[PDB]
Amino acid sequence: WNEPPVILSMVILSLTFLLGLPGNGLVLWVAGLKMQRTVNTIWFLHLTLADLLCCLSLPFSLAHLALQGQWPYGRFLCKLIPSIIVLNMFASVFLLTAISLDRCLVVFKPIWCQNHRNVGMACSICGCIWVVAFVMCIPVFVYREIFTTDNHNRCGYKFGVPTPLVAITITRLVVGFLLPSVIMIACYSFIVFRMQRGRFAKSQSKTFRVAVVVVAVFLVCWTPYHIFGVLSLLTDPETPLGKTLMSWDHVCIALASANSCFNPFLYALLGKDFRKKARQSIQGIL
Amino acid sequence: LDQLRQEAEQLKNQIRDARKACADATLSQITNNIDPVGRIQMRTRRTLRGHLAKIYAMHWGTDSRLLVSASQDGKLIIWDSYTTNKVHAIPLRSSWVMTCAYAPSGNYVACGGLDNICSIYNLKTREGNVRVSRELAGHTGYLSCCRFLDDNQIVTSSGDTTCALWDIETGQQTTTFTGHTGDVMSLSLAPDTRLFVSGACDASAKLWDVREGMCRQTFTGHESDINAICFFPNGNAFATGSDDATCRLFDLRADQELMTYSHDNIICGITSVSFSKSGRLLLAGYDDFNCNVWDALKADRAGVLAGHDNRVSCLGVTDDGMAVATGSWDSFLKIWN
Amino acid sequence: TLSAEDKAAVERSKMIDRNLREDGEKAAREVKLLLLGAGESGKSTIVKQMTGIVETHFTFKDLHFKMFDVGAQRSERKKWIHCFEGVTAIIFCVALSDYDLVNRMHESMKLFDSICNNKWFTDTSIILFLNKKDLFEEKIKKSPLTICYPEYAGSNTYEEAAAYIQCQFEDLNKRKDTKEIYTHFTCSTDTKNVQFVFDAVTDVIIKNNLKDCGLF
Amino acid sequence: SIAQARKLVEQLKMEANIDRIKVSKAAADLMAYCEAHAKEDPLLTPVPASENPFRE
Amino acid sequence: DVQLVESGGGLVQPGGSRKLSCSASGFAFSSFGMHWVRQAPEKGLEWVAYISSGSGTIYYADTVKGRFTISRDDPKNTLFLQMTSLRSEDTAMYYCVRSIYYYGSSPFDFWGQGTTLTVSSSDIVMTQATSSVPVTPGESVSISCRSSKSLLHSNGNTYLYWFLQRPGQSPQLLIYRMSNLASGVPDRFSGSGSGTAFTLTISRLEAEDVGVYYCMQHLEYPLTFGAGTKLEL
Amino acid sequence: ASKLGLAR
Repeated sequence: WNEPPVILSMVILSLTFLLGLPGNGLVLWVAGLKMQRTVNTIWFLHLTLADLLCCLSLPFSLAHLALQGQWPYGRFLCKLIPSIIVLNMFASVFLLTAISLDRCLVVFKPIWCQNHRNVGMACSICGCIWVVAFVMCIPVFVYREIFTTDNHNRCGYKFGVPTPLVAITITRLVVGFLLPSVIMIACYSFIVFRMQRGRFAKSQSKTFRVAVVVVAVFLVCWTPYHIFGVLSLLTDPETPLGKTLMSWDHVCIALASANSCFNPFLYALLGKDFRKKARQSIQGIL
Repeated sequence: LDQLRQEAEQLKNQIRDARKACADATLSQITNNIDPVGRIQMRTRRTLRGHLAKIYAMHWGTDSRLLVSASQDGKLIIWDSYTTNKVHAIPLRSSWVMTCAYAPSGNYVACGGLDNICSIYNLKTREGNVRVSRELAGHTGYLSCCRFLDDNQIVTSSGDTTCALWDIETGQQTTTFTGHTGDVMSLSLAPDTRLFVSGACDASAKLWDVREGMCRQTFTGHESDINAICFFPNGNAFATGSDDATCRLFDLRADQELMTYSHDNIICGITSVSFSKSGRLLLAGYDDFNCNVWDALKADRAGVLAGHDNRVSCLGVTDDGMAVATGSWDSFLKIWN
Repeated sequence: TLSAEDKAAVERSKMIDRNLREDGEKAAREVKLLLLGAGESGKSTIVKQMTGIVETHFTFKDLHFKMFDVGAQRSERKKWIHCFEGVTAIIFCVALSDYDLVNRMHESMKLFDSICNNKWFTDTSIILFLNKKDLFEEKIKKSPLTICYPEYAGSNTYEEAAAYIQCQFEDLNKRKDTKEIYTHFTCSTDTKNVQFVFDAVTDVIIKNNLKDCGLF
Repeated sequence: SIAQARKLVEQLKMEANIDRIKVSKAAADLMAYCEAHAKEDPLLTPVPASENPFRE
Repeated sequence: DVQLVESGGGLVQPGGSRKLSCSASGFAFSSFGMHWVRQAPEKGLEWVAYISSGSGTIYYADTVKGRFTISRDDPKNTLFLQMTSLRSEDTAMYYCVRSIYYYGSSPFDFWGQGTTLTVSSSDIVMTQATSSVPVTPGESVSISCRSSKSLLHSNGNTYLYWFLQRPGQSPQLLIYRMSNLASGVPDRFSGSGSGTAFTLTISRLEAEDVGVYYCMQHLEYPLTFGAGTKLEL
Repeated sequence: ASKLGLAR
């Protein structure tokens, strides 16, 4: 309505919904029914599953933000509806980092991957990613509860600077951001550096242009979310600097959630067979 | 030398004149008053999802429920059409397979390809598995087609410009048919299994006699290779499919061509040909990734079977006429109805 | 709604599916190499240093190779050449001493042109072997290379004559943006040809996996 | 190739001595067969879903 | 040579335990489901247990469920039945039966030879009203079996089986699914009937055809047998 | 008490 910090949040978040559901939904149909079982499809199925579940959950943020804090969606749902949110975002991050260790392993150990890389390993690793992403959700479910102020429901935290608060934030930055973004810059640097130096070198430029627009969408979608999660641990919320940070907090989540609408384009709809199956499916329906 | 070469030429000219006096009217004029079939919509009823590579051949059982398919991943699979279940899966010794056949009694299947050998598999064994009953050797070129007459005889077509009739119990060639000049690519048995036709790469088709092993008639007219051939259900005519994007209907008693099934929008060759139970629809598979349905008696096009993502390589119609099955270079079969 | 006998059939079908998938993975870890060549290419030789179709399975440094030889097929190539669409690479053998026999080198050049720009092998890398280099460098000082290539400009020395022949063969590749050609002057009759095939095949494998997922 | 040439001439003599009928007669027989089996063609005249083994 | 040989029986005290084994030889043991069928000292047959191919499905009768356990060892081609807390009602002879299921197969076609156990001291009801008939060689006789439920399924199959047990031998399959003739059976045997009423007809009866005839249903588990009709003279 | 966002 007003305070364009909030106005921009609906704008960024809504276009995510409009461009997200058709995107991931199309990938699920093409990959899950039309194509065979390969290691590549396993990564793209789980990544779109985690993205779509994140995409379907955008309007709940719209409902929470439209009513300006009031939480009429119950008294138990201010314990689980954020835990569903956190699981889906942080399973994407660990799924992006497993498609960077898999591309680096193909270039680094090609003979080993030829003999031992199959669909069994792809499913086993994808299973452990969901389990790890589940553990990080536990601190949210335990400490979330419902406040009641001025007859308006408040979906706050019952901490007890709260020591458990610091532990949640730091483990969400070290794991989640620092670790996934070092494995992702180092794995896309070896690939570019190795496909330029050999006795059969080609001297092309496609690998460099793709390994820079992938580690730059990630580092611009998720970086404001982690910066605006530490300045809240060390700034008084009554100083005008402090509350101006809170107003712009909403767009930071909007950017992180916006990353779900780019994944079907940067990863799945980037090869050649998948795009060809996309036109054939689209032409057949039309 | 040239005296025989000259006599062969004038005798060939005499045949061309003899069969011209018999062409008083065409098929188009005769069937110019019957009602067209209309428009044919065939929906896909089943999809068979087992193979992992390109599918090269298929064949129906005479009970109209089971069928066998061959693909270049080295597997023969026997399907149950109604339930989509797999009954058998047979591993081949050589994965370079280009043909497949199903015995009329249902006790055997046959297979062959680039290894120059036709293999007979026994389906009904007391030990519960499928065993290689016999391996037939003697061709010097790839096997391109094979068809059972009964449980003990089979006709094979090879890429060394010959066809042969075998004896499975002994494993020897009973008769050899040697008339062609190019590779023989297809084969079709008459309804009474008394005679058969073969189509080769010299753009001609020949009518053989199983009992005496001699060529009765030679049919010409195609401008390029012949890939498919099939008898009319009557047993008095057959249809061919060629690489010049044209099908043709030949007649045994009249001894020349009757119809040409061509259009300006088709520029790719035909891979397979088959008729319907009544002989009124002619189905042809193309490299366009889709099958066409022709009104075989008026040369119109009645419908299309567009459901495949690659070339259509095989095609068959059940004995009771209830369904059509098409295999393709993607690893799927489809039952249309 | 299924019968008692109608469900054991479904269980059997599922086990058949499982075995089909398991067998389709043991065959996807092998490198398939179609082995072409001229009329007197020396397929038996290519077998020795490293009816219808002839297969050959071997193993080098934990990599499994299958080598198909189709020299016995006297039929028309255009009817069975599409069966090999999908091999990892093609090994093409050329004898460098066949520039005086009859002309004979031009047949090899025509065959290489036909295979390289074929519509099926549009993205299959080619490994080119140039055999008999000792005979080539022994004969070159008694018969000028201008017999086979009148437009030659260099001298009767092996070092530049071999390079000219290699360039002439490599210039027949039209689409130099999807296919690569690896050239090797095979000699010494030892374990230096298997090593080159190994290196070329690992490079091909890496680039294929990269090409699948964008990258590229 | 005298033996081969004599073989081709011998084959052509068998080809020429066959007996042929008019096309208008042989074309009318294809029409008659197609009309006498029209009711027995499930692909031409679709059967109702009650007796269609493939449904859904 | 498709023999199934089996051992493990003997005299056992009540409340004890025992293990039976069925060692197969001469067929693809891994592809066949296996059954155990029990036949009391002077009574009719009785189904006991079933293990699928791949061990993915197991069924038991109500009389033995919780006490018995069936298992197989495919590499060694052996079928086991581990059975505990034996009552005096378990004294019988146990048979090992192979059966394979696909479209058009012939289940229950080969039976074991039998190992005897002695212990010291809703379901479809299949009815065979007649107990014994005197038969003259060269004549024709018909045997009737009646069911308490319709055996005709929605897919058109009628699951009725006919077995013959010659004196001092194992049962032998004659007819499967009410009409088909088992391989190796002379053509003088034939079967017919509608739902809940079936008949087995033998024409020009002669020697080696005397014995007891059982009718079994395979519509749903547990499989049940008839009381048996005996042909004499 | 808190006016946090959802995910946060």
